[PDB]
Amino acid sequence: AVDTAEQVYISSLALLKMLKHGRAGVPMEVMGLMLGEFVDDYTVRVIDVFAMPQSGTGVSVEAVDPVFQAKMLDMLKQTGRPEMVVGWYHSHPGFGCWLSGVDINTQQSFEALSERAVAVVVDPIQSVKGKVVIDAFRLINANMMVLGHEPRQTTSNLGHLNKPSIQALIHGLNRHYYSITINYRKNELEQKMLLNLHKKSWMEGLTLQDYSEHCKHNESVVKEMLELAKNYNKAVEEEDKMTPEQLAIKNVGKQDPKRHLEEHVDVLMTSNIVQCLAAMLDTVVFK
Amino acid sequence: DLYSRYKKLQQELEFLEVQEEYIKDEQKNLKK
Amino acid sequence: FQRCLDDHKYKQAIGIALETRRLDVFEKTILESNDVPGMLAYSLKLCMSLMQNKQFRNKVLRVLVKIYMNLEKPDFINVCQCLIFLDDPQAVSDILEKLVKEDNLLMAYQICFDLYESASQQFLSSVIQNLRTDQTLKMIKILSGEMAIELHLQFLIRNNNTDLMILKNTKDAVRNSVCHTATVIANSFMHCGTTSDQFLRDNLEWLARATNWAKFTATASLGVIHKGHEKEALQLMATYLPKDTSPGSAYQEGGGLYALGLIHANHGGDIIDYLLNQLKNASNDIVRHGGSLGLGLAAMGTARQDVYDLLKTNLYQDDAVTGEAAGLALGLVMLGSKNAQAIEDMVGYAQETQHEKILRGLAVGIALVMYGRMEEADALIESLCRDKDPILRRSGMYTVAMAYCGSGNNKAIRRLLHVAVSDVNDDVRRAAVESLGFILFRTPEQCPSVVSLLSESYNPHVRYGAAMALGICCAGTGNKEAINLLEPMTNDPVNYVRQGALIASALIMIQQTEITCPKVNQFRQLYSKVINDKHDDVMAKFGAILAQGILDAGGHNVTISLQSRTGHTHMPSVVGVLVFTQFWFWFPLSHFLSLAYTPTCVIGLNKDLKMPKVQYKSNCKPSTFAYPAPLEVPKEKEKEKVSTAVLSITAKAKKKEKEKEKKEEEKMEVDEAEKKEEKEKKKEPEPNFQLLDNPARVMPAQLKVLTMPETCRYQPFKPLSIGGIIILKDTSEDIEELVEP
Ligand SMILES: [Zn+2]
Repeated sequence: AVDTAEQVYISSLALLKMLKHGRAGVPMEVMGLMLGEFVDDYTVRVIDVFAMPQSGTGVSVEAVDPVFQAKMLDMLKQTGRPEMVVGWYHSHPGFGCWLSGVDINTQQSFEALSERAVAVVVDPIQSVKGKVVIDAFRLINANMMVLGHEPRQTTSNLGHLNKPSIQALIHGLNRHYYSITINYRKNELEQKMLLNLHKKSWMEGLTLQDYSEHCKHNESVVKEMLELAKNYNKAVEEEDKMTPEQLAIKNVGKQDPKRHLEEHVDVLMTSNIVQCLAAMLDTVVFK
Repeated sequence: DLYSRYKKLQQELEFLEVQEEYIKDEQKNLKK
Repeated sequence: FQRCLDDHKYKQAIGIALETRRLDVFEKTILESNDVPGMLAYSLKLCMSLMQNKQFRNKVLRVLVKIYMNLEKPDFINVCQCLIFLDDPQAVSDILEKLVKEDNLLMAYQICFDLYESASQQFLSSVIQNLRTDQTLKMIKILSGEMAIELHLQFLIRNNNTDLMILKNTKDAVRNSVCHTATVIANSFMHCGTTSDQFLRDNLEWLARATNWAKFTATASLGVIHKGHEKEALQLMATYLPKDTSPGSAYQEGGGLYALGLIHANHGGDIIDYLLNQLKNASNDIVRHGGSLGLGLAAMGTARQDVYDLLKTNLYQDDAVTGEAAGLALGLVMLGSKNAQAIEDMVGYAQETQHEKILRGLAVGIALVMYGRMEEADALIESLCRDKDPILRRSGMYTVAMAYCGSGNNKAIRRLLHVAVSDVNDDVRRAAVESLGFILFRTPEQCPSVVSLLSESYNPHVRYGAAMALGICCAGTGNKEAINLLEPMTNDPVNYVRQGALIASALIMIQQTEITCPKVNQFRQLYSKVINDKHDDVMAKFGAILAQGILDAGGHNVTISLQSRTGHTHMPSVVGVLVFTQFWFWFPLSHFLSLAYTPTCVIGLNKDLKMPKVQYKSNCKPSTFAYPAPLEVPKEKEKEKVSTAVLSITAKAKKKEKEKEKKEEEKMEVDEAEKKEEKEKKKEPEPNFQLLDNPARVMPAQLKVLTMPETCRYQPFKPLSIGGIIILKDTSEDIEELVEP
């Protein structure tokens, strides 16, 4: 009767509440709760997230307001769905993810009340480009000091999802808390409505951008393509046995012969065909 | 031998039509 | 065709005759004049090897058996090469009752052995029903396959070549990690079917260190060691009952029930009823695993209804942890069934549940409910691939594997690999490129050519299932082109694809010495290197310790082959290998590879009990191979010196000292000598005529180069060029020398 390599399901609606509320209070380490359902032994899901009003103390047990707790829970019972809290989260701007000394005390409070009460750490200002620095953790006992901490078992999906990173194992990993895996309860009718509604253009699909800047851009490429063709003349008529496999490798420069070549030929091709093909269709369609 | 050579040419021909297919498919999907 | 009759060469005639689908022209070319009546032996292999369709294949196969019955002697090859494909139960029972009727119990005794080895479950259960419709009780046992098991048990208890120290040199290098499970799966593999208990005896406190699921795995390993141990195993694990081990340990009693299933697989008896009555009276959770895994394993391929009913109400408990237990066992009892209710209830149940363990157990189960249907699955094949559940798309990829086993379908390999490139989840990309070997294992020439470029992809998941595709397509051959591909695969940066390269390397080269293929000793020390390194990954070295257990499995005496002896394909060796690949999601599924451990033996049992001690030999071409000596050479090295490089005035000082010996050595006394070429003398007159008794290990390579003693009078019955079991044609008189330990 001990832990495994578990799994955490977060909803798509949760994640947008997470890193918007973190981006809102970017200097001041925002705080919120995590509301889901312990579905079995070693998977867990969370469907919903609401925030917390911020105190002068910061992320601690005192920022948990019990009168804001029960009143917010009450007005979610009759509208939407009532369920149990399953954890909490906070924002660490200046660094990626690890439980601090005040973070570890408020984890003790919830794991004594609840079953496991998974924490979540989100860095909003690091999570920028195409990846999110979000991680979830769980506090481990000191009673298993003569036994295997992280009591994992019969599975081969522990070596995936992260090796324990050096900036996180310098803190209480892996002798105070352990990491836990995250994948997304991702479904159709939410995937397609976020795809098709954020990036779409209907009447733009047959516009013209007409010709005063299009045919001007047809001058804008050809001119240096002339000079780059003269540079293409230079290397090909050179053609000396200067050990030519070494002569090609000592002058890689993202440069003339093929790299700075037909790339332009592609852009001249794609711009003019899509222009002229849309021009012939508008004559066809409109009378 | 004159019949057994004929089927072995067919089986290889069916095979290396499949391998030229998905490599042409994979190279398309690899550009993305 | 009359010109092909005027040819006098009729293989030119038989080409067009099978092109235009005409069959009286087929019959006349073999019932022609006396021009090599073994044209049927050409036509059988022609229909065996390169016939794609099955619609007229049986028709050509049954117009063959018209001339086999019209041939002089009926028995020998025609039944187990044609009728088991043609699956006629009562045709076999009647003509074998004919063979008993003329008092010919010598070759009917042969064909029952060859039937039990080749043909499948429920074809033998159907014919033995029409048997009983004595020497009749003699052909009950050898068609129920009783005494074939104990002689197979007799072979492995006599022969045992395992080095104990190899597992000792891996045991001491195990730290406080969970590599204890990796060690107890290793010795279970290389003592499988051996009934040898020493590692569960001597380091017993070390075995009690790991816990809480290794207790489940280790007592499951105990059933692997006692594979095929019919009566003696039930009284053996009449010590470790589901009510006498511990009231606090359910993992002990749960894995005990799973160990009974591992022993009595493909064997119906009271143990099906015994395990059924303890799923009636069951404890809470983890008695219901090894009960259900054991019960579905003993009832595999039986299509038994009463066990199938309670496995449904076990499945509809909606318990989280027995869902993997129920869904695997629900497929095993309906293996190759193509039921209406089974597919519908399992694909129905696969959406309203809210876990995915329950999906992964039913993933393999609905893939395994259909088996070798070859066209009859395509409505289900298409429906599982279209759905938005990634596990259910993944399960459809296992289903198109198991329905098209051993067929060169272009429609398979197109559709199976189009999703391998295109699909967005990575787990379904693996099970796509893991299904490559299941459909191409019969012709191993193609699998190096098609997976080599997929082994160099950009994501590791394609590169993982590329490696285990080599492990299953080329099963136990000395291919060496797959080995040529696996050399950078085991040197990958990513850890788990190194793991898969180690395990696939262990599969390809079981029972192969250095002279068989040169890369054996390269990889054995390579296994030793990455298991004794301290700064490698646990998951990377998990495959290394498991590669130790595969490589010497059964004391170099069993092998793995999806292909069987007589051209037929195994149902256990296919099921045993693919559920073994589900060791990512559940480590205790690793015991199922012991189902594919087929023996490497020849036994000359001629009567029911009479195995005479007959010495017969092989004729290996320049030298010997086969089943080497253990290696006890740890080290003893010495630093002992640093060489004095003083090239000062010493140089003239030593030279005038050598002048001082030219007065002392050659002028007083010197004589000492030794003899050459004694050690060269004994090497060249060597054998390559090594006689063997008949418990006889034999490599599947050297089946063709062994020879009966023609100077001995006792000759066999079947052409002795292939391993398994044959009977002796005992000629004269005065038979003695029976042996049983
Ligand atoms: Zn914090």
